[PDB]
Amino acid sequence: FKSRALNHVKKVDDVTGEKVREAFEQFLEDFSVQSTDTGEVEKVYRAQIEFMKIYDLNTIYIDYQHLSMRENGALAMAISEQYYRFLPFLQKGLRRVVRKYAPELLNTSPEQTERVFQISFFNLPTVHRIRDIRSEKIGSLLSISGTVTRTSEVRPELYKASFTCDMCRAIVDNVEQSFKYTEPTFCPNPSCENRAFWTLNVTRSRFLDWQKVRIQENANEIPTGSMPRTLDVILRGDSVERAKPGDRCKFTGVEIVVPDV
Amino acid sequence: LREELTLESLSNVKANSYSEWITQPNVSRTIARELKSFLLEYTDETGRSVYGARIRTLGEMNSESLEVNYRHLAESKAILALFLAKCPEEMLKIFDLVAMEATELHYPDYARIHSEIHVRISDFPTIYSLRELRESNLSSLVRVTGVVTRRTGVFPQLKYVKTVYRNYQ
Amino acid sequence: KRRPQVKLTAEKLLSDKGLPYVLKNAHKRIRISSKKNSYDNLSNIIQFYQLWAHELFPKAKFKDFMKICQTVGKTDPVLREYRVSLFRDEMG
Amino acid sequence: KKFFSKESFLADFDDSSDHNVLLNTLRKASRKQNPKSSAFFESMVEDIIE
Amino acid sequence: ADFSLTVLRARIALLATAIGGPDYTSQIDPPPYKLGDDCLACLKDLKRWFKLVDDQQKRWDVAMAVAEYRILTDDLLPILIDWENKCSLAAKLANKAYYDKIALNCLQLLVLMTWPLIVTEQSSSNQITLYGELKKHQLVYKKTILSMESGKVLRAAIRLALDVIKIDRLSRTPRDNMVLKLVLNFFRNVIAIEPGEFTINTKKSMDTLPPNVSMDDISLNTVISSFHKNKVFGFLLTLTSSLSKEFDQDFINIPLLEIMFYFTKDVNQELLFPRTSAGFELSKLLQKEHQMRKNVIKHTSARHSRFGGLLSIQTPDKTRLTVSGSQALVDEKIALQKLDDSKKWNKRIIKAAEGLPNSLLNSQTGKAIFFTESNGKHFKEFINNFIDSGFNILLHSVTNYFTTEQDRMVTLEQVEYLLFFAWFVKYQLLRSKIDNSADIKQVSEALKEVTFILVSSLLRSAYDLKNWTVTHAGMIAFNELLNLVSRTKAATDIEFIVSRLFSDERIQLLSNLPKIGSKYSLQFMKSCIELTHSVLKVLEQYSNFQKVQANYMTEPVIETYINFLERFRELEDDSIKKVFSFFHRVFVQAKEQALLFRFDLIILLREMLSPDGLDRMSRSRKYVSQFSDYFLARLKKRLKKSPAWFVGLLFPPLHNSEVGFYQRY
DNA sequence: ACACACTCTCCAATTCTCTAA
Ligand SMILES: [Zn+2]
Repeated sequence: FKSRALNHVKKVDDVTGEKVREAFEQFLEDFSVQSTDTGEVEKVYRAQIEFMKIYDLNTIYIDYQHLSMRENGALAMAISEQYYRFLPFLQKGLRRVVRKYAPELLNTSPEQTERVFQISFFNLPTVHRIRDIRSEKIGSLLSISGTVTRTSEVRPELYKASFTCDMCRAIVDNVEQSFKYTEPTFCPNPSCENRAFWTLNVTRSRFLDWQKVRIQENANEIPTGSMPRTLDVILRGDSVERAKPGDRCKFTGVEIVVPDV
Repeated sequence: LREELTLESLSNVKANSYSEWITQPNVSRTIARELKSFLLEYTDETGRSVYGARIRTLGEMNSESLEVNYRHLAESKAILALFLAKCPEEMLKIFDLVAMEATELHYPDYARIHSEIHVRISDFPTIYSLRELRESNLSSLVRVTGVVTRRTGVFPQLKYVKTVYRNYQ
Repeated sequence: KRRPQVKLTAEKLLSDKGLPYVLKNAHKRIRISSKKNSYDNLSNIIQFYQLWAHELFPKAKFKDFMKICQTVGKTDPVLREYRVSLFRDEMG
Repeated sequence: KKFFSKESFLADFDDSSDHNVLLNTLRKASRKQNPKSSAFFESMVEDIIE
Repeated sequence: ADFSLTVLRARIALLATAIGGPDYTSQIDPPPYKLGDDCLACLKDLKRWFKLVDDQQKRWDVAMAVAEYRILTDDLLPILIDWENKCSLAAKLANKAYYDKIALNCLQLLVLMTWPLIVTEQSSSNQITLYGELKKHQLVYKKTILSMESGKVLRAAIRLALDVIKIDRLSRTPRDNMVLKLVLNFFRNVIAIEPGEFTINTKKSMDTLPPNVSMDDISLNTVISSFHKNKVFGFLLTLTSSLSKEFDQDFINIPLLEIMFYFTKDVNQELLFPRTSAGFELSKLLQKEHQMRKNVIKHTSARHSRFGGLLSIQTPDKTRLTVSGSQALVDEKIALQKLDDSKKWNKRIIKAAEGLPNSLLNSQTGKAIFFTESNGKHFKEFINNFIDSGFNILLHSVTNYFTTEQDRMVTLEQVEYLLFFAWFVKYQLLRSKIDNSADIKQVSEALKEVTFILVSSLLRSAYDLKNWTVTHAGMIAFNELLNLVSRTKAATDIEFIVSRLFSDERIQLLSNLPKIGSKYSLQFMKSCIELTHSVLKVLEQYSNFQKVQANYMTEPVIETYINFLERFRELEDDSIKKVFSFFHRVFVQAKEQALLFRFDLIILLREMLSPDGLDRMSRSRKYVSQFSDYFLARLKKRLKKSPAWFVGLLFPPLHNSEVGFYQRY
């Protein structure tokens, strides 16, 4: 048979991502703020990791002011202006530290799947209105405020998929989805060519919690002779059902662009 | 094939997941034997085997559903209760195929009355409203309460894909 | 049959439309100056050859024109006869 | 220049110096846990007797 | 049949439970494992299932069965670790033979399962079917072995070695020596397992880490940490250094070569010497990113994509073309480039190495592997002590082996030898370049005559049979020998060695080499260039020279040099300096100007010198512009003296006797 | 029946190899 290896497979690599990864690593290691009461180094974020280990949490909170003063602010600029590019590298950076100091947190008896950590930020410099969202800011890190008007029920979102062939006993794993439901391109076993009749293995695949909420501008802020605009916001993970209709809330994240699926 | 496991041998899940461990032949045969041994043997404090009495009344009413209390199944052979909580869709298949043997021990040729029996679980010891359900609950057994808002009419549905049907609503 | 393919060939080069045009005009076309940069003058040399290459045979990219010309230039004897004729004219 | 001899290494090798509730409940119970079936057949036979 | 297959699998499972099990009386939650009986027969029969059945049928099915029932992770490691910890405590205090027997027979299975995988056109269809999946399972093996109690099973293996270090060589039976070979054969496999290579059948033109495995589990960095904590580096260092004194050299030294190859492979030496720092260089890199962003902006229109008008460009002879877009209105260079870019065709293209895991030979090595601070210093300490202690004695033994065994060689051992030589010689040269505490005498065994003959012979035989991978590796090694010679002459027998290194036969070979490089991958041509630079420089400092240099200068070498140079976007700053050194040599010194008057060079200088390519402030632009000025000056002179060269510039030079001499000059 | 998406097939364009002047 005409077996052949992918000799040419060696990939292109982004140097900025790795340097950001292993600088954020150092920030997590040794931010080294002194105690609230004394001149003694406390290392608050390692303590927060220990806290998460104690209570089996899955999210970590970071102060933007702490990141601003680190290493002349270049890292904070890179995270702020290109969040969408650098978010995977930050995850890779945090995984190594949690492995180093609290390997019990890496897993969620049979084998246990990995924990999907979440990084969170707060205390950003300024808050924008819904009226200030503009396409030049796509992919950046922002904060927004408004009044909630609707909320959706919690739904499961497919995060990573795994499929098995009908015509032969073969399995495909770790397929990536993005915005539309996506399926493999070939049968991996070369003894079979069937592309049809895949089935999604619900056990092996992994899901996420997902909620839609809708907001409108604060009444006291509306300009002269105008009427309030609205926006749709996505909530995921441990923050679903936190919002309530009729309440006033403040959000933070990144604005994105959604296709016509 | 021939050899069987002990109940202590099932304490260690040896495959990568529960469902891939229940579905193996020797493990499945061991579970079937243990469930049959539980159903024929459980007692009140007064003796007075409850499930022998319930199988007796199953035929008296020409019925189709046997009812099993979860607390009884948890009081002895606890690992089976754990597996039932984790993988109901497999465990109930095995349990139904055991229940038919138990009923035919009382009433031979009950297959001519009904071809298949369903096990109903009762007193599951944890409860959710419709708020607390999350993606982690998928394929797990749950207990829920509420008000029934709307009801469709009854229809038949094709059972297998010679033909057989079942009711649906 | 399907339509046969069209190619660059030595007949096109030896045509009056072809290579003689360059030798008839190249002395007047290109002009170097010390008064402009190396990049400037280097960019100037390729203009005439690019436009001539397009006028001769619009099929393919410019690099492909050169690397196609290499093969027929090395192989064909009639083209080599024409080239030794040129350098004999200079030996005259 | 170093040498890293055998005898030093032999000497130095040795001398150097809520389902959360229910899961625990069921695991501990599992670790802790024909005449026996006679009650079943007695319930069967009582139909003959009564 | 399928039922026979599953019968054997069930037999393996029943053997995977007869082995024993932990104790349920213990009240210790959980205890360790506890031991069964018939276990000698169980381990022996499992060994027979591998050797007497699977090898004889060439299956890998048995390995699939043991992977299904997880024998390694579940039973073998706790058995060995319990033996190790029991004997360890007994040593702290300061039928037992049967315990030791079970230890030995568990380690042998550990070596067997993790044995690396080879696929050929003679492997069975069963093995070809099973290759991809057993790779996943062996990755799981590597992770698990390095993980348990922070890798404590590795201490058992060296204790088994210590039992055979114990008493005098004069007593040591062959079966005794097999243990000392086995313990190092283990470490070679643990280092060698790495992420898989994707392979498919070429029937139609159209990641493999399992869910439980990640990169940080599998990286070399993890292996350095795991080895240091579990006391391996001392064992290797003390074993290699005292190798000369009557450890029977035959059993140890080739596996001990394979280890040093198997974690030198993916390191650049500059990464081990430094030459807030991370954040500083990150900020500088962000400046570079801003420059690239600026480059994109300079080709970006102000007004939107549907605002655009239309442009018409008229040639001489009054013929007209059409192009769209707003920037085309103003920039004729962009219009000319955009006009040709629309055309569809590209000429399809021709393509050298297979059968060897990834290494310098077939990968772009401008991509480091990354270390903790402790790991960096520990690895530096290990190889520094290795060089100061073990390098000369190891190379003398292994080189005086291979001279007596060259005919019987296999490709692995050749490539291993040639890439062990090169790495350690180069590293010592750089370290002594940096600091005076180091010295060059530590690596001086490479120069003595036998090793020089052997490297020469490998390169010779590889070139003659057209085996190009060994030719590449021999090229790299011979480069480092010449560099080391140029070091020592800058300080008797070395000139004798030079004179024998540059007999006319070798000049014929070394002159032949760059010419064939035009066809091959990028790494081959780079090796040719660097070797050529060193070769010519050494013969420059010999004072013959005019004979040798004229041997090099001709068309096919220049073809290789231009073909290599046009991929400059992937290359280093240094290689372009080397190339333009050669072009200076050809053009100015030798005055063989006629070679470079060829059109595809004139395109390259436009591409490389434009605002497109080489940075405005990189050191390359100095060389490039200073070259191009003189080039166009001499070209102006030549073209006005003889107008025939306008047609000459397209084609190769003309080899006719009567006109060619005046053509070239 | 009228634009599309996808599959199948044959034929000649191209490069590689061997031989002799
Ligand atoms: Zn298939």
